Amino acid sequence: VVQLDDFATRLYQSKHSVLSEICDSLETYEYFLKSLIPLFIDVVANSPENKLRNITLEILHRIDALQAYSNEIVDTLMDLLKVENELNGILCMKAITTLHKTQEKVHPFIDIVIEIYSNIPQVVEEQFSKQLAQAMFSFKTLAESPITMVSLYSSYKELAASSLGNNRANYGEFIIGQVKAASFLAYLFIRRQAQTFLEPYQQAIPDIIIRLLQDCPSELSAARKELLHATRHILSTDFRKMFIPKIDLLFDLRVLIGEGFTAYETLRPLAYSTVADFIHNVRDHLTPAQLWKSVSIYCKNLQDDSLALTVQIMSAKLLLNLIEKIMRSESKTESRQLLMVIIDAYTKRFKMLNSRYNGIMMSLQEYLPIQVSVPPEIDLLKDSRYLFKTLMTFLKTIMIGLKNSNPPNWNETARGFSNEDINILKSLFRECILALRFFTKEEKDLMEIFATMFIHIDPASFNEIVREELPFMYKQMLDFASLLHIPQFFLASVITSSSFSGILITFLKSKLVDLGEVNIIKSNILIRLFKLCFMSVSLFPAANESVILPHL
Amino acid sequence: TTRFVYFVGLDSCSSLRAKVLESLPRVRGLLHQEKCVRFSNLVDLCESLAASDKEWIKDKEELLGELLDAGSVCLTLKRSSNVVSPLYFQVDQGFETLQLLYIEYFKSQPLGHEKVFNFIDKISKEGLPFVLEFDDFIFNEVVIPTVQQTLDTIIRMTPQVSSLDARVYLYKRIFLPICIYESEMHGDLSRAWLKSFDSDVWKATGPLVDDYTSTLEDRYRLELMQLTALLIKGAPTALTDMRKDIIKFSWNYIKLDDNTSKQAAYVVTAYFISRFLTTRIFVALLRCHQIDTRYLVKQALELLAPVLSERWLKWPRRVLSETQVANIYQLIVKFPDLFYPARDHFIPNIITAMGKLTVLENQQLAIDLAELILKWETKLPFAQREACVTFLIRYICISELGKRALNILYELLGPVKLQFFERFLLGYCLNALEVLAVALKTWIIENVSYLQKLLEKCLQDIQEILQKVLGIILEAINKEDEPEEVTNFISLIVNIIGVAAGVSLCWTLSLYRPNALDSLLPSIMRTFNKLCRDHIAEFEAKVTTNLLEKILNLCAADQRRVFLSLLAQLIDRSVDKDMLLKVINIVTEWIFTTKEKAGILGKMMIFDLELSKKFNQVIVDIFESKHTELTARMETAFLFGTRLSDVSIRK
Repeated sequence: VVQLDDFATRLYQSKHSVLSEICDSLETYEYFLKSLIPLFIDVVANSPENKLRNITLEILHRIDALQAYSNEIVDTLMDLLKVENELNGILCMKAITTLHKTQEKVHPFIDIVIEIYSNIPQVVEEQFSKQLAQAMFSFKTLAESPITMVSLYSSYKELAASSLGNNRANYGEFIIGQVKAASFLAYLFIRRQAQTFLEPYQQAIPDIIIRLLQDCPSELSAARKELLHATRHILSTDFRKMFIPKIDLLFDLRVLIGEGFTAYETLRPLAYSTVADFIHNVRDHLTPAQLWKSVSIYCKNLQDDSLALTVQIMSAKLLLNLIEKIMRSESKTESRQLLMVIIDAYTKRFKMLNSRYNGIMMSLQEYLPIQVSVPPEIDLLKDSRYLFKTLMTFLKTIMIGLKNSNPPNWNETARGFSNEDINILKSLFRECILALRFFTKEEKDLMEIFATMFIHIDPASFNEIVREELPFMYKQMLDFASLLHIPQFFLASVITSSSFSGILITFLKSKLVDLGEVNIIKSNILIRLFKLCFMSVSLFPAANESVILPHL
Repeated sequence: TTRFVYFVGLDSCSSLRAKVLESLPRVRGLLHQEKCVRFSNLVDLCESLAASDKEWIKDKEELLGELLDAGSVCLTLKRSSNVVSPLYFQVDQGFETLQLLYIEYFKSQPLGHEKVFNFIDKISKEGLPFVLEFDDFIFNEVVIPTVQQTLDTIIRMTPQVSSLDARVYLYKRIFLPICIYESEMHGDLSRAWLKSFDSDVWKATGPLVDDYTSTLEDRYRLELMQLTALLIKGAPTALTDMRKDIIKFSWNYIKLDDNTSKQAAYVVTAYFISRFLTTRIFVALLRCHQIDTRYLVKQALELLAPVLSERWLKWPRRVLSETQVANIYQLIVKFPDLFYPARDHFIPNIITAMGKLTVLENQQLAIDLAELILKWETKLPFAQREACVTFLIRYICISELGKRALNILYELLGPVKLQFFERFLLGYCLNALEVLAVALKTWIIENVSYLQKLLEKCLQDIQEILQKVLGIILEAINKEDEPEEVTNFISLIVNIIGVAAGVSLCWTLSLYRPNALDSLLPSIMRTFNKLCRDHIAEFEAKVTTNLLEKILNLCAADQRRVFLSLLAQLIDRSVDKDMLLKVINIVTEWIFTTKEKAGILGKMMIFDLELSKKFNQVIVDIFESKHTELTARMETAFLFGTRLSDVSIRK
């Protein structure tokens, strides 16, 4: 029997007896708990008596008399929460909470937890301990555990404590109390979605969260992560999502304060996800200057290669989300500048992707002695394929939105571009056709998307781009014949066929001279281009007869 | 002005280009007078001139500096975020085109002071260096006494006050690749950058390290840690003064408040100890930690444990005396499993702790803990072997990971509870595999005896696992009768059925003994399964056809009638590789039912119009060795083989 073993174990020396009892408990019912009480009875944290009491509490937590132990644990938790001293009751409070979860005194335990939470603001005011705030958070959790109606009073006490909260030892105690208040606010936010908030001011809790974000030092990385969790729980409530923008003027305050490298690593993905959802919800009310700030910071995040694939792709998702707000406003020339920056960022991303083509088939960072994170094992080729495919899908809608935003008959057809627009479009074509080299049906679909996104462009700018880049077209078909589909898709559409026929026929007439001596594969590509141009007139004779007649 | 740029770019207006070159000082005068004067226009003139003449840029360093200053002030003007679009791209194209001009001018001469001057200037510009050209130039620089002297200059002018944290980070991000690439071919990295590094870094950064603040220079701190670790790995530090400086350096960065940089300092200290008082560092490193800190502490533990023996396992056991951190302890007791005999008393306690903890990431940790417990029990001295076998059997029953657990259980049971696991679909398959593996190898004998229950009841894939277990157990017993009977029953069931379960049963029966129903050629059921396979040419039928039963059924003569049915079905059905091979073997054995052989020959002839070539080669061999309807069909086959395209058989 366990009780018999405990009795046998029981049968200056108090510390040794406590250690022996702890060892026996680690090595190994109501009777067992009953025999434990005399053992604890028989047997300033460094104080031997306090150490023995803590050892007994830990033994009780590891494992009638159980009711008395729970009552003593509740009393210790109440003392620890109310007063800075005797704060070593965290283990006792945890044991009492565990007992309440699984013995019929759950309601008195919740009442004691609520009383401790209500006395916590008094203790905080008197101090201005940290373990008292931790015990208050544990008591709030233990009160939230049952289905008792005291949850409203516990939430009111927690809100009062959070309002109250908003030397090296004093600084550490304040930081830990702030972390406990952050946990309490996270619990309150979790409970906020269920029912309407009873707090006097709904925005008071977001203001407290912002103030705590400002106050929390970079050393407390876990506290900042918990604040991030509270922020992501904020997105659940729509009314608070409406209240935040009038308070969250700065979208970058949370990152600037996180000057620690721990924050510099942890903040980016999850916090950017929080703002991604928030902006998705509140795109209507965003200031145009704030819209620029968001689009620019997410362009920079997408530009940075230190981030993972998920961060870049979600940034692209928010970019296509924001093109909605861009085109909903007036189609002024100033508005199109943001979309131009968007496509420039996309081109830069494609450039970085293309820069590592030979390496896939700098990236010498695997040999650093100290890695701050687990090295990714994702295959480079598959990641490149997925990233390029998804970015192409994004550009499809991006180009549709660009088409639906013609600036001043100009709106209907023949959109006007500036020299920088032609430069950036020629770049986009450059790196996109360079990325198509990554190498079936999926590639044919990608080329179809490319054709669709460039047919709707203004015919003059499209003609300029084709005229400037068709030598690179040919240089690329000389390597892989799969790129021959792009001219076919260009000639298939009636809009671009009339021009593309002329440009291609003049380029082929220029390069006809060397068709003879060149080897089989390159000549075959040349004849295939000629054949495609010759069915171009067959498909659409009305528009192609005039252009193809003189050269025959 | 852009038309003017293009016109200058064209080679026709050589006189115009020369006239513009005459006005080189004057054009910059108008710029000194942003909004009024476009920087992009003048820079575009610059690239047109540079493309026209390669010698042009060799003497434009003052011009490049003026352009850099103009770009800086234009960017500061363009950093306003009030109105929607004051940022106009022309300044951006000016920026990267100026970057290209700098790349060309740096290609002109190999001195590296101008690149770091550009880095000093670029503290305020948001635009990063161009991704392609600048990184290609850096790689060219990385890809020798000139390398050593460039590094010496780099380190000597590194602590310049004008440099800012981001540009210093980029500076170190470029400094590291040359170090590591040379380390790839290095012998000791002693080829004079470290000479100035002695005095220019650790002594210089004293006020910086003594900051005791977690701020943006954590990048500087971590790169210093990494560079010192790389230098230690190269190990050219013959002198001890720098060694003392580095140990004080590591202690001071242990003293920093920022946690992650602190575990980085412990990692550096562990590297220093490994290269050449450490008990306090070890016991401090055994303390609890979080994800970003657990990676660092576990790396430090892995690099520190092998060298701690000469500098011992009682302290970690004491720490365990008072989860994710428990998973870290499982790792740091699994790696020294080779050192377990040194700490004899630690092995049983560690095995017990692993067994208690073992009972996604959690699954992998549990599997690793079970393997560690089994290895520790095996290497500790028996009772430990039985305990390890029981724990591994329980793990396999809970749960290819299952195959690995079964193999571990068999290995532990090699040298009683394994019978219960063997006693009667992932769990059933794992139990069958464990029974088979234990039968192949005290607990091993009991599991072999009890594998009959697993074979009869695994608890399609489970049935296949049970049949394979029966076959393996019977083969091991051949080197009890219950595994042999179970294998025979499985073979009979598979042969009577005529999908993968039947094939596995046939293979296991063939491996166990040639006298099994599927293995034995004279067996009627195996030949019937082969006939069923030939009819449709159901994996049991294919396995029987591929086995010796179909090939040697003809020589057995019962199997003769089933072989005749197989030949008739193959003739009626389409030609298939397995069916054709079986028919050819049957005909060869029949020559050495007559109607069945005739049907096989006719099927081969139909398949002719490589398999028919092989059949005709067999016919050639038969005739070299050498019923009216048989003679007539032999006539037909002979003449058709004559008509065949192959030269050898025809000749």
